[PDB]
Amino acid sequence: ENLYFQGKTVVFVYKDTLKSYKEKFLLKIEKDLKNHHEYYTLKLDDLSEVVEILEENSRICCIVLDRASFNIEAFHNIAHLNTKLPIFVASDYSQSIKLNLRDFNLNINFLQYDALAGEDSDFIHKTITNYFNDILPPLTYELFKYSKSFNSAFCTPGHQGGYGFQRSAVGALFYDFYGENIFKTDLSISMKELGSLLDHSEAHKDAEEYISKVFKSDRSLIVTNGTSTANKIVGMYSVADGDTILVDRNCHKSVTHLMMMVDVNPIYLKPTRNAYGIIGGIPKKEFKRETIQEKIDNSNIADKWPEYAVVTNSTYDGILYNTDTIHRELDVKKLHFDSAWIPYAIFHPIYKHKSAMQIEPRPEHIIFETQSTHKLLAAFSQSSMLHIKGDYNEEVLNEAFMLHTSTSPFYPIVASVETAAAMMEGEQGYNLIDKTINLAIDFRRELIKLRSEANGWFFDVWQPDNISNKEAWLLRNADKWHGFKNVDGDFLSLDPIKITILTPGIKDNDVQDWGVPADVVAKFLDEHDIVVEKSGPYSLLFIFSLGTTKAKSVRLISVLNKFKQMYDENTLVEKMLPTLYAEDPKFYEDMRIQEVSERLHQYMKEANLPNLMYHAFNVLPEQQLNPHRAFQKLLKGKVKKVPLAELYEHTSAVMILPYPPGIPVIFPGEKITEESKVILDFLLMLEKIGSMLPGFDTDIHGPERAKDGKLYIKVID
Amino acid sequence: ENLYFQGKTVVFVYKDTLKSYKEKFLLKIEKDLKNHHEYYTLKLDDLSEVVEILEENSRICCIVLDRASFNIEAFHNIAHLNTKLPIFVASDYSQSIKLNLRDFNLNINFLQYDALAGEDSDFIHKTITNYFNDILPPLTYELFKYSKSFNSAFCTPGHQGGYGFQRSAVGALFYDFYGENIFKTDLSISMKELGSLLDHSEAHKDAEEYISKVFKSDRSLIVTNGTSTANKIVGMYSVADGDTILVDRNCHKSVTHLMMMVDVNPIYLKPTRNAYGIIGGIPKKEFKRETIQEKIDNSNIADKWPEYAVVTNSTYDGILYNTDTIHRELDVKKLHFDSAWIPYAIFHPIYKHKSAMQIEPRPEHIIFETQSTHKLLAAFSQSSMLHIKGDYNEEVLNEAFMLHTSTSPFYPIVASVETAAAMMEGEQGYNLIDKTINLAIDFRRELIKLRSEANGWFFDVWQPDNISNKEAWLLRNADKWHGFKNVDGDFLSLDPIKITILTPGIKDNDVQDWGVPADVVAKFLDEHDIVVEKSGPYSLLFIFSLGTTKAKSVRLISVLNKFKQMYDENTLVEKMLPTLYAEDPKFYEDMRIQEVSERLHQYMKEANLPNLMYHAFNVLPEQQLNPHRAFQKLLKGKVKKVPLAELYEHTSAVMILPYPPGIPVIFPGEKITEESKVILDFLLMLEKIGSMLPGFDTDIHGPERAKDGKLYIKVID
Amino acid sequence: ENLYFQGKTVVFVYKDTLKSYKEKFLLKIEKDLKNHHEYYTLKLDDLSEVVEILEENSRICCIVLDRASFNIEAFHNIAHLNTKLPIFVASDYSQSIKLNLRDFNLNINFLQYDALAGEDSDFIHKTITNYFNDILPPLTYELFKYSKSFNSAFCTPGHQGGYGFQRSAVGALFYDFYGE
Repeated sequence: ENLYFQGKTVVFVYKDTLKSYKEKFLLKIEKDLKNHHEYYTLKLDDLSEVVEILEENSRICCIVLDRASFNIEAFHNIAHLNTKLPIFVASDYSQSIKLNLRDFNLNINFLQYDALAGEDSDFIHKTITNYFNDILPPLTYELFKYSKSFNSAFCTPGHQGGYGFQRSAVGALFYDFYGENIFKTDLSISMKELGSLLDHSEAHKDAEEYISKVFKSDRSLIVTNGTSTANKIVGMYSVADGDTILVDRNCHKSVTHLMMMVDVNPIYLKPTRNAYGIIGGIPKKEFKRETIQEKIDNSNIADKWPEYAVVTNSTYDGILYNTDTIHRELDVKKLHFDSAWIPYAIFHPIYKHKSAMQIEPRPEHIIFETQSTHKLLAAFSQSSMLHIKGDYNEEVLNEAFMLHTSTSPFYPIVASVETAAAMMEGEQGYNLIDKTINLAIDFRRELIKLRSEANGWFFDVWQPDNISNKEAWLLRNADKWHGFKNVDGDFLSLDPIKITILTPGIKDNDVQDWGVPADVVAKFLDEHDIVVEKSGPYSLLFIFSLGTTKAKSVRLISVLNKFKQMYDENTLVEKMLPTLYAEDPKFYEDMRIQEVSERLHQYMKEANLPNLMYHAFNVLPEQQLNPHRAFQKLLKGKVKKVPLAELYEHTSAVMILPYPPGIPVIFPGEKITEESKVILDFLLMLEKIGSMLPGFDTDIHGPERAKDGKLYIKVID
Repeated sequence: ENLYFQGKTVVFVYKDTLKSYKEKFLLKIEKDLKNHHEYYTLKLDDLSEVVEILEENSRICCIVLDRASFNIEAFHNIAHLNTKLPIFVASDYSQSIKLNLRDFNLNINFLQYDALAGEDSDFIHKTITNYFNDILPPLTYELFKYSKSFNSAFCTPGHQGGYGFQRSAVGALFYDFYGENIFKTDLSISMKELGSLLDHSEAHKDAEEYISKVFKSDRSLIVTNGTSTANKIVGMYSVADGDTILVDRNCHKSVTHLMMMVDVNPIYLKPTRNAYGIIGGIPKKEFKRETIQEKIDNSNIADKWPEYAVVTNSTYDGILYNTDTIHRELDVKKLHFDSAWIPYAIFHPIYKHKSAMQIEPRPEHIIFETQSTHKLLAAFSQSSMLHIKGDYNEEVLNEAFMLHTSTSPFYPIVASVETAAAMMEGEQGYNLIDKTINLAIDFRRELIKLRSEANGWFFDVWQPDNISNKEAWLLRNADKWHGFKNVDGDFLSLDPIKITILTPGIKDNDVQDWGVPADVVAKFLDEHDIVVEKSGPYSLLFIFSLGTTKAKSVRLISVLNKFKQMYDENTLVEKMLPTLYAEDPKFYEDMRIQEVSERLHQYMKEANLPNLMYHAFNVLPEQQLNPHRAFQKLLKGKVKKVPLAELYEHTSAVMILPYPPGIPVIFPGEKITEESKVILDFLLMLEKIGSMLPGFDTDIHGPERAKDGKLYIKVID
Repeated sequence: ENLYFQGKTVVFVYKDTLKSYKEKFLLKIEKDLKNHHEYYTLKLDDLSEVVEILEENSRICCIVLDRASFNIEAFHNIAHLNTKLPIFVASDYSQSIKLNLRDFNLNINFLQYDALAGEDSDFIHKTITNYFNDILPPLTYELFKYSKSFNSAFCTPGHQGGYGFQRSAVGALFYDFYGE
């Protein structure tokens, strides 16, 4: 009923050179399907074409085939693509079934050639509208259905289903741009038929339970203000001010944000990295009981054994921890994986024992997985899931949920995250991830195959050498490709779908004589309309998601080796990078691409930046004061602003966040000493290097550029 | 360029009986406007019709009139409706201008009757597409423009502009339902052309500054997780754990939520109310220096004079404080109005000195106004503004902003709140509020005019007797209509647009012999598809917003006196309230509406509920422990669960929230004693009364209904 | 849903010599009602004609009238003929209600002259299909609904929903005569 695809197509596939009366039959119900309830139609010669189309277009919503075109193979493939898809086999009184389908569960019905044709046309339409109703998840379906009502409300939201946008001109332009339905599904608790999110009521409860069942979770919660909010919910549930928490040193901005409002003391788990500035794994040693007890003794406050653990898995650049090996070693009852970058983890075999929800909670221990559903699944931004496992307290976590969830949640986002769960439900999800995985691996192999053919220099991939078999490849001490120190046997895996491209300039995780900085590649990808996830000094991160077709990757390939063409060409910066040229044409007057690149590479070789960034994040500065209490001193006022140089031997009042590499260097309350001088040297270097060449800049969040230009940091008391 | 209204109409208005060659001229450019760039057209007889249409339809985007139809009046009225609206006056070489337009600034150009007609059609199209570009606010326009690009991205969000929803069927149904553009404008910071929200960069800054200028604010911040989040931002900026805060006792759920994670002690400002359970104003006395200093001495913890003040203005039911009179009396430097229910306040004269932003911050004192833009303007849910005033610290509030704002904000919501500012910009906003105000007053006057004619009983309005003049009427001690105690001269105003309907049953703010409970009216409004904002035991709240047409109010009128018709009819509960009847037809077998209603009224008269609710919220229970520390005890575990009866003499661990009236009764950490026995009596009464009649229920958030049904509350230690 | 009169007619009655933009409004939703879900339309000059027609034809299933043509008498008579019959009054931002209707229980909704016309056309269609569902008695409605299912039965009666009449010629003539 009025809820269906945009391009509703029904695929007629009967073998060409049918009988005359069977052709008239299938065409009568084709016209009938068109002229009643506005369908679209394809005609094909065999079912093999349909399975091709289904892997690209999913707005086909029925298959009616003459029995001649019946194919055992296609039905096996259609089975593994869409079990609910309506199928119709038209046959006369002559032929019985193929036995393969006894077991196979498709939505097959059988028509007989006869007088009644428009009857079948109505029969087909019904089983289609059933298919359309029976594919939305509960709350989404409920929400969508409500939209079609006409309610005449005197309540919130104030736009009251769109009527408020119509009164003004700019309102009308906004309304038309975004579409009727987004406003008609913008409801509040004042429309009681859906219940509440914070209450987990009629519709919402059904949605929350659905998601939990889908992700193999004991209990799941939907969050409409990003994983940043989900992380804080977990914390304020697990942690009361006073006890100690175990923190991944390479954690999200939001982890610190949580620490900053509860009087809690962290010990950080020292992770590895390479000269590229790629986040590595926390070695197993750090998780051991003895390492924890010792680090507690050495911390300043350090109440006792941590009640709370937060480890980011996977890393931004796609390294995966074995979650089984971690839980075996971590005797912390509230341990929380920040799995923002792997909501798909639980749906593919290659991630066996690499997602939180895969482990059985140890007796009276609680597991938390926070996932950013929008980050790598199909959902609206700000939409996130909170999966928990084991014995838990609804009475108190509901309050922790209420602490951060708004009282007027935006229902389309609620629907969107539930719908993303329904996308992953069943072997539907497996194929969805399998595609993006196979595509990524193809891009990896296709790029090194180009490196072989390539003359002179060429790009490279941050991956093992042998990637023949399709797995999340395991890092090994032996191989120097990852550039990490002391990695354990069978602990770290590489996520195939996260492709890090490497530009010449890093030999043995240190500086290089000749190179080509990544910044001059990123800009060239930007000139040719390509958006990169992250750009290192010599690396480049592309994330192949379920929204990445092979065509996109061919575009990426073609522009990439074109950059080499135009760089070996040594074309003018004007003709090659017009945006960079336009920033200062006086400076780039007759400059060519090689001059610009080599001058940037020279200044990094002169600054000795790679191993500076190495030793900067490989030391951990003396923690003087609780991040919470450091922020509190900002409020209370006891803090003074002194230049970056004078940060030495003082206690930082705010977080410092340099780009590159886009990683917290120091948290609020920590202090730099002789031991941790490395980080301040790296910072002061970023200043000089960030100025020199126009168009290539540096940023450090936390300090303040004054009138005089000098950058002061606020230090405590 | 490809950004325009849906029904782009251009109004031709030339006086009937034109000249033959002038007729053909205007028609040649009408056809040209239709067949090129797909315009729609109206023809009218005089400009007076146009001003009528413009006040109902704002997708007319040009007016081309023959000079005969020129009207001095209409052009003054069109001026006060849309100055940017393109106007075209076609005239021959015969007539000079009317002088009125010297002052008036319309978008008038002048055409001359001649050969070149299609030229003018192109000239008209340009000045229209200029109008379409020049009405969106900066970030919204920038966001909308980006949608039209084709970027081939390998970044977040994972749906990558919608391409991820296409791979699956349920994805496609979700994608089609909501529309292409909502996904193409779902961006991240990874597309650097817009900058960041938390950074307040190129596009965002322009939007943030625009809003601040629009609402007459020193500095404004946009919030994408509701005012609930905005409130917490304000708090964690203004408050460090240890000092005391001044709280409106009738505050939002979110105010407490803020208190629960900062170690802060509140003193509550006792507000008034009536038997109906309508939230009243805090009397001026409570704000005085002596009342504050005294209540501090009397509190348990009470560090010192509060650094932070939070008062909710307006009330849920539309009572307004004089913000000037408050700031004069409250020597608290960080004072924060929770103006969720009045984002429109600053745009209409009747709210003079009733909004925060209207007062000059006292030297070194900071003012905060948090507004729920979605609550009573045209914006998406979760969208809220944070307006501040005076000397402030960006370096620290940026951290407070970052503490609660997600790292991946949903850009359409960002755009939506900025667009809502642009809707209010200029006298555009004045007329928008003036309409909803005049409509409200009309509904009020027409309803009491119906009460006069009405036979026997009828509804009433919670308003003064004399409402002849169009003002925010001021409450007076003398008049018994508001039922409040000790109201000050010129302190409390009634917001016209918030209509509270009253059903018989409350005589002199106490019980009544005969009545008709509001619940049996709400259900009847629900049966007839009408959504109420809030329902009291004998009241009903309709909020007339800018999304409320007169047709809605006539629908509301017609169903209302129909309820009286069917109640005086004494129709069967089956035929009158089928949903209620269906819940238990065994019980309502042959019951009529009067029996059901009178039995409910009798049980409230027997329970003595109205004055029970009165004395419940008019006492304030002994605060035993900080709300923060009470919640912390849940985490730490020191808490036991005992039934509601046994809450007496114990310290509550969680907030209790009864419906009715939908107001916090006790906060975490407070304790009931003999003095505050009233509230627990009211609670235990709500149990008995909530059971008895089927379909009419009661709810109390905070306790827990067990297996046996009995409701335990968790009490501390 | 697919259960309705044969001649589904919707009576537009707006006073001749309407305003130009109000004429286009009611006609835009008249065409919209025709071309989507196949309605039939009458145009009349006053409501007095409608009460005449209702006492002869009961396949009119909605009345959408401009507020000019509002009539106190006809609404009292329509009340005593069909309380459930959908009524729609289109009016601009100018006029409040006549008090007679306070007591009278019709199926009146109110439209406002504005941009959104096809929206109202969808709003009208919904309140009509509600009227069509809400007039059959329980068992009749249940029986009628079942007919629209496709069940593939192996039970009694032996004709199994008509399929048995199709196999023979005389069967087909009997089936066609009496109807699916």
